[PDB]
Amino acid sequence: ARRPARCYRYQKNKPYPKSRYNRAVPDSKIRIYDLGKKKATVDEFPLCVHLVSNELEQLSSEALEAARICANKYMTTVSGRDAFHLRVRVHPFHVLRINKMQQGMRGAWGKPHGLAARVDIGQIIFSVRTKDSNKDVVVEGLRRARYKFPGQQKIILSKKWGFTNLDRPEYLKKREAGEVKDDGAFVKFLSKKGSLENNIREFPEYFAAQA
Amino acid sequence: QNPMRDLKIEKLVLNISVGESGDRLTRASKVLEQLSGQTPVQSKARYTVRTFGIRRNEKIAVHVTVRGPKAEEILERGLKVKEYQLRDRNFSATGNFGFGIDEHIDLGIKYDPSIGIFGMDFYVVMNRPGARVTRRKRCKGTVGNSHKTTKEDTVSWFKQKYDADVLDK
Amino acid sequence: GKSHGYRSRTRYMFQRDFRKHGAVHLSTYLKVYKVGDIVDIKANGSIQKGMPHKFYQGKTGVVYNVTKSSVGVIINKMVGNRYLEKRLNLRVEHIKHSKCRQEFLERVKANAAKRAEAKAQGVAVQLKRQPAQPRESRIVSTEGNVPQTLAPVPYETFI
Amino acid sequence: AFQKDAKSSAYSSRFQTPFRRRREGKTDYYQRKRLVTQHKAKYNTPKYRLVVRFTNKDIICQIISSTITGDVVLAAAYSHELPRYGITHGLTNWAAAYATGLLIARRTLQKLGLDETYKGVEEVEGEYELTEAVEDGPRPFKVFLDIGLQRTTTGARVFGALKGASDGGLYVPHSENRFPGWDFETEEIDPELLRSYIFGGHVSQYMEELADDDEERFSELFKGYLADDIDADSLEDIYTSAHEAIRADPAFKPTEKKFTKEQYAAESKKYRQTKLSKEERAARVAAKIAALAGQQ
Amino acid sequence: AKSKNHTAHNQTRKAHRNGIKKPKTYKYPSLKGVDPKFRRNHKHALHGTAKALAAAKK
RNA sequence: AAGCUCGUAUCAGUUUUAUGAGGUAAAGCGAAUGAUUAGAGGUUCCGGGGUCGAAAUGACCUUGACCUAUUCUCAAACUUUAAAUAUGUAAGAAGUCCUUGUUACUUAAUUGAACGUGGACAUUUGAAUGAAGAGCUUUUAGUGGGCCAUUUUUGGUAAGC
RNA sequence: GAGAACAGAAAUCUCCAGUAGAACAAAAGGGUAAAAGCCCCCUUGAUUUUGAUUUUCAGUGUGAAUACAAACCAUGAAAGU
RNA sequence: GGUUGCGGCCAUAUCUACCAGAAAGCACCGUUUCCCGUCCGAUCAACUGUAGUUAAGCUGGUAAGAGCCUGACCGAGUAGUGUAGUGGGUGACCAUACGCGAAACUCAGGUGCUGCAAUCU
Ligand SMILES: [Mg+2]
Ligand SMILES: [Mg+2]
Ligand SMILES: [Mg+2]
Ligand SMILES: [Mg+2]
Ligand SMILES: [Mg+2]
Ligand SMILES: [Mg+2]
Ligand SMILES: [Mg+2]
Ligand SMILES: [Mg+2]
Ligand SMILES: [Mg+2]
Ligand SMILES: [Mg+2]
Ligand SMILES: [Mg+2]
Ligand SMILES: [Mg+2]
Ligand SMILES: [Mg+2]
Ligand SMILES: [Mg+2]
Ligand SMILES: [Mg+2]
Ligand SMILES: [Mg+2]
Ligand SMILES: [Mg+2]
Ligand SMILES: [Mg+2]
Ligand SMILES: [Mg+2]
Ligand SMILES: [Mg+2]
Ligand SMILES: [Mg+2]
Ligand SMILES: [Mg+2]
Ligand SMILES: [Mg+2]
Ligand SMILES: [Mg+2]
Ligand SMILES: [Mg+2]
Ligand SMILES: [Mg+2]
Ligand SMILES: [Mg+2]
Ligand SMILES: [Mg+2]
Ligand SMILES: [Mg+2]
Ligand SMILES: [Mg+2]
Ligand SMILES: [Mg+2]
Ligand SMILES: [Mg+2]
Ligand SMILES: [Mg+2]
Ligand SMILES: [Mg+2]
Ligand SMILES: [Mg+2]
Ligand SMILES: [Mg+2]
Ligand SMILES: [Mg+2]
Ligand SMILES: [Mg+2]
Ligand SMILES: [Mg+2]
Ligand SMILES: [Mg+2]
Ligand SMILES: [Mg+2]
Ligand SMILES: [Mg+2]
Ligand SMILES: [Mg+2]
Ligand SMILES: [Mg+2]
Ligand SMILES: [Mg+2]
Ligand SMILES: [Mg+2]
Repeated sequence: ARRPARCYRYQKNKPYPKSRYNRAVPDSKIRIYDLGKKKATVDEFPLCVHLVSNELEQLSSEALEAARICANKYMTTVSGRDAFHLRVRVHPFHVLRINKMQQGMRGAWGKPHGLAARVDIGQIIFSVRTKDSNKDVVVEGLRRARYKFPGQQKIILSKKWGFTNLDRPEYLKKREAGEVKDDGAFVKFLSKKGSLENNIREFPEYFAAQA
Repeated sequence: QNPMRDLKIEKLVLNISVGESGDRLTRASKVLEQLSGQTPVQSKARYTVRTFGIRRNEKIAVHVTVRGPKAEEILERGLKVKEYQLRDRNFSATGNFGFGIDEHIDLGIKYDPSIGIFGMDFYVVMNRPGARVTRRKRCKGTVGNSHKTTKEDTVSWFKQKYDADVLDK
Repeated sequence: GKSHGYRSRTRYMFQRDFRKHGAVHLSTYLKVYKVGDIVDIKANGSIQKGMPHKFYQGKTGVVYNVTKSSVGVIINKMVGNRYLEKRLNLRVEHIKHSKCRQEFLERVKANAAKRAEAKAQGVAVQLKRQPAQPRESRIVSTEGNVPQTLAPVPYETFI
Repeated sequence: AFQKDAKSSAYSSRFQTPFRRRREGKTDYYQRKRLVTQHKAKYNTPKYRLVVRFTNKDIICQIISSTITGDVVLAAAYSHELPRYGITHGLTNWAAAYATGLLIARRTLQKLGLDETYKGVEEVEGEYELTEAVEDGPRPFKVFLDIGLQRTTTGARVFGALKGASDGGLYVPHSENRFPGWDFETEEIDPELLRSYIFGGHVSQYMEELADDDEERFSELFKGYLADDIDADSLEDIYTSAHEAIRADPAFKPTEKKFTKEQYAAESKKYRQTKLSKEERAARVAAKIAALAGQQ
Repeated sequence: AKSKNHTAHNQTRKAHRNGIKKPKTYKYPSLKGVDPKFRRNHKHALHGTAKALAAAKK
């Protein structure tokens, strides 16, 4: 009963989110967005690979959820369920309407039919992080996921360290000096701004200007 | 450095939360009159509960605020009921303190069965000289930290005079 | 059905300028207007009395009347293929002296000056404004400024 | 303040501060707007204000007009001038406020020219009256009482200044229902009581009532009254003679000024800390990271 | 049978055939809507100066 | 269609300069509101469970909410910022300056306000480009089913809708 | 948030913080802090006379509104409204 | 220079935490006969300027402070956009030509200026 995805592929409308004006939209089929060893530390997974969109289209929630499962299934049962961290970087906030068909075109405004995630060119859809000794396995996970998506997407190796914003050497220079600070699954950095007082409480391994 | 930041009693407010209006309230009101000398104020209900048996604007209770060492004579009168032992809680982080005793007869006043027996809330607010800066109309400012009334600074004041105790942790 | 009230469509037009809500400051009432003055209309939302209808928002007109708390500004609004004359009665909160003629008045007084200086001296005033001319020739030296040779760069990603 | 009290950066970012003279708790703009603004068809005609302000015991009366660059003091008179006119005590009482306003009246009315004409009330009997315009003459100088933040109570002393400038020849429109000696249940004014406040009759009667009931208090306050041999009864002819002293010569003597501005400036410039340079501020930080962080 | 609802199509074309005419300024515009208390005085203020000018040609 | 009054005259689906107005595109979310993923550190005399317990305003695990600093993602009916295109006004003789009459308005005031008399400076007289000229009046036809294209755009899976 | 007999999640009393996160009949959006919100005090300008003006526009009507004029009033110490 | 009263612009003025302040002025502060206001002379009114104090207000200074302001060929000639073609591509969309051109980011600087009147080592 779900219409073929082809009906809703292009971004033909202005965003129609769930709102106090909408109120009546079904749940999203993709509901988890971080899989694998998401608790892991930033130093644990330097290598980072992206599933990157090459079109300006719409990805259904049903096709995100099916692709999340495909990529996460393959990686774990080849590399390990705590061998990587899958992160879905795309959230289905756009509502798709449908004119459920006596009356004809008169008053054709539709009821919510499903959710989709609007996606630009170059926009990142999946992101995984691993030890570089798992690059192969991870890329094959994202390559299999592509078959669940309309439109061309390309897998790309990051210049950056894990999910960080700093490239591999630039992150090392900061960590191996003193300025990095583990925080759950991400990291806090030492700023040269603010209260000098507690800028030394935290980041005590600094201010020696050494290892 | 303490020349002029002494620790006076700003005012004492007694409060009788009768759960109803009518005779019981004016009777409890009459308790505060002969006790404070000042004529008391009654408070309406803020909303309706129906398990406390009150409607909005129902003149639930009565209370009265007393400055002016007349206040001290009632604070002591009730501290005698508490036997000059308060508790550590008893004392706002902002420096005031208060307690509650039932049977208003335990402080002076005789019985008179036509009035009954009522309980009270004793609440004492403290301040230092120059608290007017916050209370006046022109150039209304806020009192500096090293002049604000603290919980520590009040408990020591309360221990010192009345020679009372400050119990559990 | 549609809605076309006096202030429809005016969510942000009449909005209050972020962090500038509150009472209008006192200079706005200390200003003094006379007939013939050129004013700019910009309605103030806090002052609902004497307000201009949204159409005259952003518009500039001439004062034709001065009253206790208000000014009369004539505006040429065009309806059809012509303009018609519009008398507006605005409070002094929505009117503002227009610098659209300050430069002109500046240029006149400075043009009387140059002309007196020319007539007192020898002739050749030449006081009309002239548009931006093309550059004259020039010599550009290379001393300490030897030309660097840039090339286009190859494709990269760094995502 | 408390740990669970501190203001977020978002709070501070979106916070609109009031006008400075409002955060200082000094200027009521909602009043000032309606006091200052002129009828637009009078075009430059300034609205003057009879500003009255009470310091802790010094009375200030200025006649003030408004300009976008700042207000303009046409003339001022302080009750600390009253010694010059024979008043040394209670320079903040009701009759002190009357004298000051009278002084503020005569002084400007002098420097405006409507001085020989518009003498106001000279037979002061506390009757209610406004300065009436001369038949075929310059209309009287019109000023409007700027009370400030003073709370209007019937019998307040801001209106003593008002009575004096009104009795001085200024046109200050006013009703009499805020003058001491105004009855509540009948809308009428006892002028005998208002004349009493104009000459310090409530203080005279007090000095009498303490002279024979509690002389321990009559000594502490009214100390200076002893130091000059001024019992009560004579207190009326002090303010009566001061009124004349004011109307005889209001010309505003200033101070002999004793250490010219430059000299005043140097002495205070000592006691004024001066800011640090960014190099100074940087040196204190680099010194701090050597100190607090350098493992002692 | 529905038909077209509305359009501004071609309207500027027409508006420009005899197109938009400037507002035709005049020296001495009218006093229409000017403050009556002002206009009443202004009247006598013009009567006088006129009488004054005729008095230079007595 | 008839013309009429004038004609170096004023005129402009245009640029330039000067000065306004606007909340769209973008952008923003470790900024408000409202959504949304993940941990990490805090908080309970005080949300419910659980060991010891005679209880505790008792300790210790636990899970929820909240607070703190972070983290992935969003808005036609969200937003601090904020375009491009469009858009108001001004670029002089109906101008600028000076001298000082008129009034019943207005000012404490021959103060101001408006309208003037007398006087001073002409075509580089106040940007550009253009102009088979400019202004004005009357009277009347046909029309009041429209459709297409690029761009912006609503409904609809869509349509030669 | 921290404090007060019965008193409990919710009764009344006090202090601190508090850019409005409230309230302003009603839809929503503007607007508002010594107010435009809450409490009190005095009131009838929700009045008299006929014009001009803005939106809708044909620059008709109606509705609604704006700034004066000419009265008589209200309120406030007053400017004012 | 300081302080005051009245201000203009309305955070470079606000906020948090500390310290410093001569002189004068503000201020806190004493009193309740009087006018006047309260449940309370707390606020408001009156009286003293005497009995007391810089503790607070106030003013300034400190902070790899929060906020705020300013600048920058910092990012970025980027995003977006007006104009053009019988340009590319199944399309989605995208380059190109003549123009206009952001925001965030980042970094550096700064933390009230000033009008009238009176007053002060
Ligand atoms: Mg499109
Ligand atoms: Mg659509
Ligand atoms: Mg419907
Ligand atoms: Mg976007
Ligand atoms: Mg694919
Ligand atoms: Mg980031
Ligand atoms: Mg009960
Ligand atoms: Mg509509
Ligand atoms: Mg405000
Ligand atoms: Mg109204
Ligand atoms: Mg007032
Ligand atoms: Mg039909
Ligand atoms: Mg059709
Ligand atoms: Mg049709
Ligand atoms: Mg229709
Ligand atoms: Mg809009
Ligand atoms: Mg957008
Ligand atoms: Mg932005
Ligand atoms: Mg948000
Ligand atoms: Mg931050
Ligand atoms: Mg928007
Ligand atoms: Mg144009
Ligand atoms: Mg030509
Ligand atoms: Mg020709
Ligand atoms: Mg025709
Ligand atoms: Mg026809
Ligand atoms: Mg027809
Ligand atoms: Mg028809
Ligand atoms: Mg075509
Ligand atoms: Mg069609
Ligand atoms: Mg509303
Ligand atoms: Mg106010
Ligand atoms: Mg009616
Ligand atoms: Mg219509
Ligand atoms: Mg018509
Ligand atoms: Mg009709
Ligand atoms: Mg001193
Ligand atoms: Mg007192
Ligand atoms: Mg007082
Ligand atoms: Mg100190
Ligand atoms: Mg001290
Ligand atoms: Mg002060
Ligand atoms: Mg900072
Ligand atoms: Mg474009
Ligand atoms: Mg094409
Ligand atoms: Mg493009």
